[PDB]
Amino acid sequence: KLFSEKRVELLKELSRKPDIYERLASALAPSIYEHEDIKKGILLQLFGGTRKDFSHTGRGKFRAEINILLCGDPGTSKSQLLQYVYNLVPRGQYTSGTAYVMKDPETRQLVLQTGALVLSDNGICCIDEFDKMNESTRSVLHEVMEQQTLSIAKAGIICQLNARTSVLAAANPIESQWNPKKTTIENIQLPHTLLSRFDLIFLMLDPQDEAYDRRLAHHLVALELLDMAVLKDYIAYAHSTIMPRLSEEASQALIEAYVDMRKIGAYPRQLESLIRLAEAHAKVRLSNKVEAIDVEEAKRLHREALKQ
Amino acid sequence: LTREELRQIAEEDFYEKLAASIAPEIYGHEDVKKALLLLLVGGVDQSPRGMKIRGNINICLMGDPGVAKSQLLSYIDRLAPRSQYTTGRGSALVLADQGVCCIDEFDKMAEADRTAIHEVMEQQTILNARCSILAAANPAYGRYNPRRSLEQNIQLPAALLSRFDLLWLIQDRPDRDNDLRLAQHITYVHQHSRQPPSQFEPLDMKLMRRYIAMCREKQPMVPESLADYITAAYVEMRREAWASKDATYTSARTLLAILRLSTALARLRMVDVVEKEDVNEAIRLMEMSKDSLRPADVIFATVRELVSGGRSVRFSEAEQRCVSRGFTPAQFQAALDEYEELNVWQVNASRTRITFV
Repeated sequence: KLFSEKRVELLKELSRKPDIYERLASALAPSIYEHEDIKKGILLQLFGGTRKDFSHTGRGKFRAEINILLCGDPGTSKSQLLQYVYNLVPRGQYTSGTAYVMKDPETRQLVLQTGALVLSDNGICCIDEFDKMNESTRSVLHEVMEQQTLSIAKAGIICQLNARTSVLAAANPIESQWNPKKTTIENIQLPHTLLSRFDLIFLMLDPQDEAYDRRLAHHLVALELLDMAVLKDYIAYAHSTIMPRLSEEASQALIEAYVDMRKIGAYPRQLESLIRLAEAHAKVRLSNKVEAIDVEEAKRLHREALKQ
Repeated sequence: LTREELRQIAEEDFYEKLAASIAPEIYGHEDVKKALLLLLVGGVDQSPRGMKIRGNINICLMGDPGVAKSQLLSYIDRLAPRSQYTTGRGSALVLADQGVCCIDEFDKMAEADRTAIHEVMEQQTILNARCSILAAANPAYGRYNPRRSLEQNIQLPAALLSRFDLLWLIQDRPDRDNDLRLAQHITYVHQHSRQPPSQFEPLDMKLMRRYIAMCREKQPMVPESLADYITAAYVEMRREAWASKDATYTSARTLLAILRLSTALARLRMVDVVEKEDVNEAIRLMEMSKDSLRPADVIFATVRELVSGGRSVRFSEAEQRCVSRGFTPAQFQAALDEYEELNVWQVNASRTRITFV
């Protein structure tokens, strides 16, 4: 509709390149250095999953959109990355650490105003300083994270709202320094529910390695265009046109991955997140079927995040 | 300016005269005067590869009450072309666009306004807020306690202090001779209606304003030759700040600040290319700011170089290598005997091989 035949042909030619994914990783945030896995995760979130209606099953609409949590020291690439995502993504929202009731002056009737979360429906919402937020708001966040809906019962007003948004959150450890400990709560002090709801958690640690400081300083003092402009329309085309579906081989691979993962501890929600990541990678390759490569890459990324 | 007035500015030691010309009524604190002069000049603004960098210099001066911070702020408010002088409670950022916002009693303000100050510091925007922030602060207890940490004594977040490119501590340390000199200077200022007679009479306010306006007009370009030296110096400073736990977090902001200082110095000296002297002066200023908070041995080394996996060394090779280094054979023999006394090695009676014990 919005693309001519030559644009589709160019997109197919680019997709036929096996390196495009990594190249697209190089395309995202050129000013940010040595965060390739983070760029890969951001791209996968941009692709997201596929929407499925389970009305015949009697089950609620399962979440099909990816959320990523970032934690580290302030002054790092958090704010710049959040601004980059907000600027690049249409309908993006930027917030710092909901619906409300307004009196109509004409009919004296209480009408509803939609907060930024509702306004960013089908878009991406990014939040800075997650740790420093009030507990009431974080209690509200559980429903939008899980069911993608939001119910209000206040002053006789009872309503339900759709909140199809992706949360990209940045947080600061409580010590303001990575104290050598074991669990992420020991450094960040977050409840298990919120952590379990996140699909991907990444930690930004400034290593005490001299060569890394050399590279950072050189990148700063020395501080592509063909990619992001095409990529916006490419992502729109992928969202509108293709949807992957699961296969038997990927079924067996995911079952084995789950049974192996639980030995480390594991919840079915991480299995759902792995399915979503496989769908995202299949969309990345513009493949209508989910194969072994998607599952293997998703498991690799998850295990890399867990190891770090 | 009239170019003759620029020459009247360009005598010998003109940098020192310009530094002293700012608030000469307050004795000492030449480093703070240089910092304020560089704030008046300011760095360069660039927008490379889609990101905007700041050239504005924001300085935080903290000290015990009575160190003449308010008078310095009033003087810099008077001298700056666009200047907005404000207090903690009494508030301005937009009004001082392309100017200097001098704010005092920073430590005596609620955190809600402080939160909005961070965006202004980081992006110079609110609307645009492209202004140089000059903040004044006092210790929580009225006296600076070196035992307590800097953040506790300032009761401000570490990020806010990091966003300030320069921090200057002034302590009222009691010294008898310094106290007498300060007292006599105050007496002379009070009686004679004037500053005490220094080596050179300070320049007029209008002349300094015009000079700053002209120096702001130039945009020096950083040569690529000094980049390696700048990286080495930044590495040394960051290593030092990592070894010391009480030092401020030397992130990218420190490198940006020193680059801004070098560009401001280049603008001050009216040169389109930044030289190594500007970099050295910036390093000196940053270091001062952070401080406010025998032939026998040579011949032994020469023959040690020939111990690459061998216990015995030929006499002729060692002699030739020592002579090639600029030592006469007599000194070689003397060093050999002196290190032979120390039971280090034994020389063959034929003087052909030496066995290292």
